[PDB]
Amino acid sequence: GHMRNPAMYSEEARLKSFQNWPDYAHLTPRELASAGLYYTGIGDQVQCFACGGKLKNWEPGDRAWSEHRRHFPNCFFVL
Amino acid sequence: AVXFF
Ligand SMILES: [Zn+2]
Repeated sequence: GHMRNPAMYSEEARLKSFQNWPDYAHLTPRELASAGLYYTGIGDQVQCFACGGKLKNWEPGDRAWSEHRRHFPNCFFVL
Repeated sequence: AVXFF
């Protein structure tokens, strides 16, 4: 399948999307961007540049790579 | 985390 958002292929562009990322979310922009996730600007809601998979309600103890892979098995980025 | 659509 196709890369859903090529504008967010750069890990640096994913990091820059984390403006006003909330304190309660616990996971950092650095970890989320490294797992292919960028910020949508809403709550703690992130999206994968590769599969377009959407993730929210991050809890302390979550790992960005694990949640991404477990919920989106079709994703080429975390496969 | 939970997925959403
Ligand atoms: Zn993905």
